[PDB]
This record gives sequence, C-alpha cells and structure tokens, in this order.
Amino acid sequence: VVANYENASMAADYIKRVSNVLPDIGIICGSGLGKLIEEIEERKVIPYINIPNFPKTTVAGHVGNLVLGSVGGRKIVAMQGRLHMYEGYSNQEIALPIRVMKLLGVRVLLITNLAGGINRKLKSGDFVLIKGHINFPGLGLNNVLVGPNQDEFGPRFPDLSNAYDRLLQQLALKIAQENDFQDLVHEGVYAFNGGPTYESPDESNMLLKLGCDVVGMSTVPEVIIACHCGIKVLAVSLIANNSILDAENDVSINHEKVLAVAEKRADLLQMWFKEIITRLP
Amino acid sequence: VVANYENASMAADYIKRVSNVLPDIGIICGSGLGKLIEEIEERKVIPYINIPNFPKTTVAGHVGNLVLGSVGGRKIVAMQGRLHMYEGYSNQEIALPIRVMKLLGVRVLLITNLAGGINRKLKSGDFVLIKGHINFPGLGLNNVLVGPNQDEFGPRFPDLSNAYDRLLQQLALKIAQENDFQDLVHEGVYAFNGGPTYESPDESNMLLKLGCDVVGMSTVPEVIIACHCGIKVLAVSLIANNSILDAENDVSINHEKVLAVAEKRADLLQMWFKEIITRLP
Amino acid sequence: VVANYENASMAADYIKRVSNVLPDIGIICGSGLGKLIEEIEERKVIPYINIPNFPKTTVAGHVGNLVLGSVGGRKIVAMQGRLHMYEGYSNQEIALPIRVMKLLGVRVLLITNLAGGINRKLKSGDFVLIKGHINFPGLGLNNVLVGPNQDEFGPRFPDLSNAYDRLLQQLALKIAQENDFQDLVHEGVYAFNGGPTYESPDESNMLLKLGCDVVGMSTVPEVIIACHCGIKVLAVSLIANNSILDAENDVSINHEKVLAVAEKRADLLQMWFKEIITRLP
Ligand SMILES: Cc1ccnc(O)c1
Ligand SMILES: Cc1ccnc(O)c1
Ligand SMILES: Cc1ccnc(O)c1
Repeated sequence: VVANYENASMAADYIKRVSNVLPDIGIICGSGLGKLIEEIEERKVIPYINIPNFPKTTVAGHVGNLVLGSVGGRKIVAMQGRLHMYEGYSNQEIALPIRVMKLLGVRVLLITNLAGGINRKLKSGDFVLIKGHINFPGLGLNNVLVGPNQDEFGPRFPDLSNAYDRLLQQLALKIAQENDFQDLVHEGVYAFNGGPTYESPDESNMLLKLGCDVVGMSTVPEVIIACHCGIKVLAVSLIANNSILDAENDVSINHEKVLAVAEKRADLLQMWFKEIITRLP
Repeated sequence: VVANYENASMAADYIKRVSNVLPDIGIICGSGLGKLIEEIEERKVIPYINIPNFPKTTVAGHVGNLVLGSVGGRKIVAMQGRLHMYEGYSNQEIALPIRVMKLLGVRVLLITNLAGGINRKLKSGDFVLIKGHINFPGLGLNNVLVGPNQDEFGPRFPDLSNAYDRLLQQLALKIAQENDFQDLVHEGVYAFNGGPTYESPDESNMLLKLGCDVVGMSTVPEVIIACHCGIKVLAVSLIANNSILDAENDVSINHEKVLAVAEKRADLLQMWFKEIITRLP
Repeated sequence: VVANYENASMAADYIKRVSNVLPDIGIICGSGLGKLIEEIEERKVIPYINIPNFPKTTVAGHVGNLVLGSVGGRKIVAMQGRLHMYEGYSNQEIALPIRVMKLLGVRVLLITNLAGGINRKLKSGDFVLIKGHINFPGLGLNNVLVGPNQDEFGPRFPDLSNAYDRLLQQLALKIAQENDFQDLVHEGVYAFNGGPTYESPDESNMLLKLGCDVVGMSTVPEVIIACHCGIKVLAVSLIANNSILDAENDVSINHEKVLAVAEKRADLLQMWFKEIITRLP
C-alpha cells in the first residue's frame, strides 16, 4: 500500500468517524517515554489494525494504537507504538501515519527518543534539543522519500535547513529554566544509525570526528516526512550513556540499562511535554 | 528485466532497425541542460516506451526518449530524460540503457549534472570537471553493480581509479581557455548523495571534512556501469549554490533557484559540449 | 526462506543424519585461502544444494559445500564457498548457515578474508588481526539484522563491543611469535565496503581520515550474526595492496594481482590456522 493521497484519505475518514477530535498537534513518544499518552483527556484509543491502510505490525507485535483527545486544553493525536525502520518496514509504511496526521489537521509534531551520547559534555540522563541531523541511510540510497513523489503532500526535492523549528527549541528551553532543570538541557546534531546493533566503539570514534553529538535509530524518517508536507517539528533525545567514554573504559551498553534511564527521567519528561503542549502558540 | 547480454541485444536490434545511425559517442544531459539534443542533425527520436526491455518510466512521467543523429560530423546517441535512483529504479533499470549504448558502438560517454558546492572556492555558475568520487550508496550495500555479474560486459570487481579520463578533462579545459571562460572551470571530487532531500547543513559540514568538493544525486551509477564495460567518461557539474556558505548564513536552496542557474549557463554549456564532441580524438 | 529457529533446525537435522560429527569450531575461509578444508580428516562433504533451507547459489555458481571432520583432534565444520552480500543475497540467506552452525554446537568461529590496506604501516602480504569495525551498510539501513528479530537466537539490540575476542587475538599472535613471523602480524579496524567495486582513490583517502586500517567487502555480516547468538570470533585479513600508496602513485588494483598474493601466503596461513584450532581452550 503506497502512502498516497487516496490511501491516506481513507484512513483519515475512518478516524474522523470514530473519534470526533480534530487535532492540530501530533506526538510520537520514545521507548519507555509514553506515560503522557495514558493521561490524555476524553480520549479514544484506535488500534492500528482496525484503521484502513495502516501498516501491518503483527510480526513485531507489542502495542500499536492511535490515541486522540485533549492535553492542556489542546487537541492532540498520539502514536502509541512507534514504527522503526530496523524492523524492515518500507518507506511507504513509515510515511502513511504522518501523512494521515497531516490530513487530520496536524501543524506541529513533537517527538522523543532514547539515544547514545557522542559529545564529551553529555552524561546519562541529559536531554538534547535536536537542531540538525546527519542521515546515513539518506546519503546511502535508503532515504525515506526514495520512490515516486506524492505531489499533493510536498516537493520532489525538500530543503531540510529549517526542519527543526527554532522557536519551538526556545520554548522548550524556557520551560526547563522556569522549573530549574536547564542544567540537564543541551542542543546538538543527531546521527541516524539504521541499526539494530548499537554503534560499535570504532563507529562511535568516527562519529565524534564527523561532528555528531548524539546517535540513534529513529526520528529522522518521521522528521523528513513531516518537513516534506509542512509540519513543524520539535525533537528531543534522552541520553542513556556516553559511547565515547564507554569505548575508552571498555564498558558495554544494553537494552536493560537503557530502560532504567528511561524510568528515571519519564515523569520529568511527561511534565515538560505537557507544559510545552499547553504553551504552543 | 535483468540488464543482461540477451536483453540488451534485443533493445539494440530494434534501435538499429529504426535509426540507421551507428554512434560512437553517448551523451546524458542534466536538468535544464538538454538544449543540445534539440540541435542533433538528421535526427531520430525513439520513445523509451517503444524500445524492447527499456525500463518503465510512466510513474515519474515527463520526457523519456533516445535520440540518434550527428553533431559536428560525429555520430551520437543521447538519453533525453535521465533515470535517477531516488525515483526507486533498480540497479538493472539504470544499467540497461548504458549497456545498450555499448552494444551500439559507444566508446566515449559525456555527462552533465547540477550539483551543490562544498569547496569554498566554488560559486553559483561555476563548472567542475569531476576527477574522482565518494560513493556513499556503494559503501552502504546499494552500489549499482550489487547482484550477479554480467560477465559479457565486464569483471566481477572493477577498478575505478581511471574512471574519469584524464585526456578528456584536458580537452575540456583547453576549449574553455580558447573561448576565455577558463575562470569558471575547476576540478574536484563528487560525493553521491542518494537523495532526494538536499544535503542538510550538518551533512554539508561533514562532507567538507571528508574531502568532497561537490555533492549531487546522479552520475556515479552511470559512470560505474560505463567503466565496468570499458567506456571512457567525461563528467561535468554545474554548481547551483555553495552549501557551506548557505549553512553559515542560514539560507535555503530549492529547485526553482537551481533551474534559474541552469537557464543562465545553458547556452554556454551547449556551445562547450558541441566543440568537445567535434574535437574528440 | 526466513533464518528462523524452525528452518535452521530442519537443516541441522539433515546434517546430523549424514555426518555424525558434532563440531564445536566453525571456519569460513577467504578467496584463495581454503587449502585447509582439503586436509580435514575423516571428512564429509555436503553440497549446499542438498541441505534443506540453504540459500540457492546457482546464479553465482562455483563451489558451495559444507565440510565436517577433524583437525588437530578437534571437531570442525567449514563453509567452502562463502556467501557475499554484493552478489545480491538477502539478510536471511547470509544468516541461516551461521545459525545452523550454532544449532550444531559451534562455540568459536574463525574467519579469513582478503582486504586492502589503508594504514600506512601495512604492506602487501601482511596479516591484520581485526579488533573492531566500521559498518557502512549498517549505518545506512542495510545491517544484516534489519528485519524481525529471531528471539531464540539473540536480542533485538546487540552490543558489538566484544565481538572480536581478545584472548583469541592473543593466541594467534603467540603462535606467530613461536614460528618467527610476528613481523607480518598487525592489529586494526576493518571498514566494510558493500562492493563490488574496489574502494576508489578518494574513498581510500576518506577512510584514512576516519580511522580505518583495512577495507573489504565481507566478514562483518557473519561477525554480527555470530555475536548475536553468542559465538566467539577471530577474524584475520590478508593485505593485498596499500590503497593509499596506490592513490599517491596512480597504480591500479585488480583481482589477478590479489589472487597472486593469496597464493604467496596460502601455505603459511594454513599452518597458522591449523595450530590455532589445535590450541583453542
Ligand atoms: C539508548 C541508546 C544508546 C545507544 N545508542 C542507541 O541507538 C540507543
Ligand atoms: C543543484 C543542487 C545543489 C544542491 N544539491 C544537489 O543535489 C543539487
Ligand atoms: C583484496 C582487496 C584489496 C582491495 N580492496 C578489497 O575489497 C579487496
């Protein structure tokens, strides 16, 4: 199923019939960082498998719902269960849920992820406001837009120089200052590793030389589809470890240690993003 | 349809029946840089869709013709409507038209493209004679030769160290000197970005560190198929912008600005390549 | 055919019925470096094409056998005819033979390859003990583990920091010292170029800047599948040329020169790996 105008429209039609919510904000939450979705008010939970033309996700299993409702007086739509390209999903499967968001009325997309630190000033537990990216799949002929262009959504050759909205970064930092946790908040360049193996010690050393501050396996595909169709983006990484320090000390990373960092920062990230949603212009 | 000896032969048979031209020069012209094709003498226009085993191009649409005839007393074949890998074409679809050129008798392939400047001495409107490349799709398992080797055309493991003929570069520069526009002509290393998103500001900064002079989304696949089967190559980029300066000044690139640069330099590029064809040994 | 638990089990069942050997060591030998397989004792040769669920290899042709028997009193299984990703094999086709090795009882995998030298201290004829890697296909969304995870074999997100066993490197070097050829033995970081074109002169210059010591077109996929399922690895490159010196002197590489280096070092590599097998803990 192609992520075209007709197919996205049929999914949006179903959603509008069931939910009655007209959202102008979308959210995609990272691994262990989804608590906010359980606090959406007057909410409606729609399993992906019920929505016409949504991608099949049963091989990977686990949760996959679209959730609509209100936060801070604002109308939102959330993806509960993100699609990752290391699972084997195609370009068309990644793009269709974002283009449905567009047809539903979304103008701002807020994204979180868990990532590895490269810049030496980053520690486990820090947040990074993403200000640009290095898209290794894109350079290597696996960009999320490879294929026919869907002209109704956007141009054949997008410019990404303003993909990460500057005023949204400034609002996120302002709220951290108001609540006295700005000492945790950095800005940086995100490198997209297709995955699913963690960056090796020598890949980490290479990324340091190339000007990368953070590395992870998500986010850049969704940012590109959003920018292509005119949706503004804020993207924030939670740092699980510093991979350069780990290479110097021969220390390993693993999914269990990552998720313990997520649990440590989940409630603060929930409070931060609730206020960001409330304060959006 | 595989780009094998049998299938390429059937396409060449059709072409020979219709055109009567036996070319020894091939040309592939970049976006907005095709005016020379409209001035081929005693010419024959063959739509791709009529040629057995040529790739289907109707999803992308727009022009797609093979044009045979004479320029400067020399017999040539031109591709009018280039195939780009960001459209989703396979390795086999890109390679078959070049291998048909080989079977028709082509010994020299002349290529132009529109590209972004990385080296600080490059301005909008400059030309770059390409002397080597950095093939990010190739390093990343998307080389145009991934698949079975077609032994009749070339070896399993090609050497690319002489892919860009030195004497052809010298002839191009000599002609620019004769017509007093050598101040526009540089040489440089071409980085292949699969695309279709323009290089981001941080990708541009990375490419500067890695020794790239120019970046674009074409040309390297055709060069590799030509080198594999023994065809000599001249490749010239027209620079639309300097992406490093643009990142420093927060200025955007877009397809409209690119095509205005193409129109500005089209007639000079036409005159240059007409003389190159006339003067080839 | 997916490289899952059921399918790997059916291949292992066939092999156990035919060979009676229960190996705990596996070997994969590089191009022109397979002489040791012809000296396996009380051996059993099983063509890939006879084994249920093994990948089809007739388009590429040439030898493809699994060979079981004894070396130095140890029980081994060898792949005679390696599968390379530049031939077009899928992730699932590369992984299934390694996962069959796991089910048969393999705990240690020994690998050799032919590679190009980047570090300036490497000469034609030198050996490199691989201590880490830079996986350009992996960064670019062509990692061998892209797809559903097969949970019975290993975790969704592997850590590769100990993929190249340190004690096995130390044993290999000790044996070289005992036989007075340690002057040929280096250690280094291996860059994976998907291929099949040799690294270009400008790609070589880039790899030097990025901390790569050696470059080649194999080995990293098998290492990752082995590490994922808990198999220890020793990987050794034989250097055919120095690509940085060749770029400075405008000298070419080709398959014929490569194989002459292989013949020059084949008998020493055979003796070295026989002793390594004998001495494994
Ligand atoms: C959380 C973690 C840290 C390391 N690298 C990633 O891709 C993810
Ligand atoms: C003409 C243009 C300039 C920027 N980058 C490209 O790929 C193309
Ligand atoms: C043997 C050789 C030397 C150059 N590069 C490779 O991939 C292989």
